[PDB]
Amino acid sequence: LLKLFTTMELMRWSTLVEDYGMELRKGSLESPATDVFGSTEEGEKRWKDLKNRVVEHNIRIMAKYYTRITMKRMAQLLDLSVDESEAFLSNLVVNKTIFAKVDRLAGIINFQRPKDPNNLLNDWSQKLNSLMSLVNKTTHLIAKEEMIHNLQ
Amino acid sequence: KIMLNTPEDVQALVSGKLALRYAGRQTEALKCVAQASKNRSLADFEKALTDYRAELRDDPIISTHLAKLYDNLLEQNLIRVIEPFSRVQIEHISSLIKLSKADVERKLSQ
Amino acid sequence: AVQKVVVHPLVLLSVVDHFNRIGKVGNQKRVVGVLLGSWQKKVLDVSNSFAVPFDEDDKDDSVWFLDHDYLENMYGMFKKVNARERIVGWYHTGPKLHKNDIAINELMKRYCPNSVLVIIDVKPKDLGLPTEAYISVEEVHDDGTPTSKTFEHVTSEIGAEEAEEVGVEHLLRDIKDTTVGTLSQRITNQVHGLKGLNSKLLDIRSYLEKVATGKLPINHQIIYQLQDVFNLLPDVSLQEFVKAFYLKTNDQMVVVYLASLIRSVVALHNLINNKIANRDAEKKEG
Amino acid sequence: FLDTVSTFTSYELMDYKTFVTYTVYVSMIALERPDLREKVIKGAEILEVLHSLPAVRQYLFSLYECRYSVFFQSLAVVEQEMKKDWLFAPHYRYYVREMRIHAYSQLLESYRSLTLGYMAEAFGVGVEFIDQELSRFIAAGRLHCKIDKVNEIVETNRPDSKNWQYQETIKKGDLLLNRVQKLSRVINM
Repeated sequence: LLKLFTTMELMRWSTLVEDYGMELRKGSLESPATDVFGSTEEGEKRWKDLKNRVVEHNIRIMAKYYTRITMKRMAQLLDLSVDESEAFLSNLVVNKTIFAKVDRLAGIINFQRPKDPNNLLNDWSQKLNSLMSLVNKTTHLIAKEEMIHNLQ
Repeated sequence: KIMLNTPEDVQALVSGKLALRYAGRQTEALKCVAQASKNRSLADFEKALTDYRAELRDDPIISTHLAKLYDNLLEQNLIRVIEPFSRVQIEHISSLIKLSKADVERKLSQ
Repeated sequence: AVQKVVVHPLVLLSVVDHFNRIGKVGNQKRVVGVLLGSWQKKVLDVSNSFAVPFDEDDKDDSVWFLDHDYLENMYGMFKKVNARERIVGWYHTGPKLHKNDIAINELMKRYCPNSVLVIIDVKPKDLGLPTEAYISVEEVHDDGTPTSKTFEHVTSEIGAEEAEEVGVEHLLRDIKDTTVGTLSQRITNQVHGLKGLNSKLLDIRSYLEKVATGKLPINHQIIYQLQDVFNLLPDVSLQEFVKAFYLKTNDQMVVVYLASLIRSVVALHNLINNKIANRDAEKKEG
Repeated sequence: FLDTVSTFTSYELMDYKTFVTYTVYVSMIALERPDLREKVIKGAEILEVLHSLPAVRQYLFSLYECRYSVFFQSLAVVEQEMKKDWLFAPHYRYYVREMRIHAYSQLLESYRSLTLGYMAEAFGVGVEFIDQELSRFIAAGRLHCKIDKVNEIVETNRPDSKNWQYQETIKKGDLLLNRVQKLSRVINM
């Protein structure tokens, strides 16, 4: 639950394979795991759509960061084929991936670098940066100027 | 009624015993059109325009409307797969529809 | 708790009265006045105030003289004539924050609610805003120092509601209103560099002095955020902002076309009347 | 010619079929695709009078369909019919060039880069002729930006929107500058 809470670090599910296996083996708690796998197809849909759900959720988490994870290398670190990653993109087109940038020559994707209208985006960033430097520069300047008065 | 994109009532009209006695080779092509509409397929609609063109050859002027439905589903597919792809291969995106780039390029550029 | 305060110029002109009723005695110390306001709403609004005889000692700083009967009588009569305003805090005219201000403010912390502190200058030579709202709240320090009274700067604005604007505007007859256009803009664009130059230049000298010649911890922790924010603009290469200069310069071109075209429209009546009036007045003069 | 609904066979000046045959040139050439789709394609008049001659339907659906392989094979009838007319002959040079540059701007509008294979197969003509065609239409035609042949591929940029959309007024700024110099010439005399 803590790994699924937030800031999901890219980890291998093989460590979770034995966790789920012993989750089916031990009967002290969470016993009805065989009842979760009761149906021949329902448990398979919950498992495939479960690993799919976390392999999409971690993409939704790393999509906030603009670090350019270079999903071409990520497909190599995840040890999976690029075809089911294109199917994952087929899940992203319904997952509202409209804010993205792809490349015809290479395979690197970009979740940022829009047309960047200078009257809205650079306007906003320059407003928060310049104004934040102005008022933040204003607070501790005279605040420290009042802190040095106690030395007399 | 198929121009307004409702194949369920088409199934309701071909499942009733009243209009079932007047069925024939004419309504089969309409069942393939409604099947391609509920399946959201394009090459299957071209198969309906290929095998049944010998009852689609005597089709009335509404053939232009049927071509408007074909080009409408084509427009939905184009705004479906191209919209998330800023820059992508023409064969990587045309391989899904397994159609040539001639008609697709002409309709797009048009 | 409180984000901003509103201080009317009536209390500062009452400090002008503090400097008027001295009587030429030779003391001119930090006369403490009882600040009044409206603590009901989240924003603080000072309407008026009064004073109390306050005298300190020459050598010992811990000497402070206040009065409870005068405060309850002036506040009682003032509440009898106007019950919409109550006690909030106090203020001193001294430019330096002395150590005894924790004991002076502590009395109005016990008897009165949380009092705000305002430091002003005895001589109106400071170009900056004379009013600084300092809230009297205790804050936890990360270094482990014991909890003590801390004066955090609260932003302040000098505004008048209905009448003081009219009275000030009539008594001055020299100040100008907003008057958007050439003069009110270009004056700010000329003297603004001195408005920041006297502040920064006046601050970083004693700052750099207290860097090497400083002890008695001055909260060096905030200096890391100081130089951090100062290093948050590491001389951008302006590469991405070129198109923004094309946008602002394109708006400049729009102002060029508006000025040239509109002034060219204004030249009509002048460059027509100059001829039709002169030649007709000349041909009809005699 | 928008009032063609009320027009009728006028044996005095020109027959109705001759009026349509004469307005199909100014309408077919002097109008773009939105103008045709709004005026004539939406109107039922050309839908009524297209059944008289099957050629006009070919010159309208082939031009609107951007099929040059049949439009150039059938364009000889427009060339021969364009001349040998009372009032329509001396202008035969303008309709040809204007229609060719209009079609080249039509195809070149939605196309940024163009290889010589798809172009030669689309137009059905040798590359040696389109070479001097576009070579003469860069300076003479003045339709788009400079063309390059470093890869033997028609590749244009057309930065005519962002900066040139604002630069469309600099001509009136310079002519207006000389006109206010004339305004300075009116001074004192």
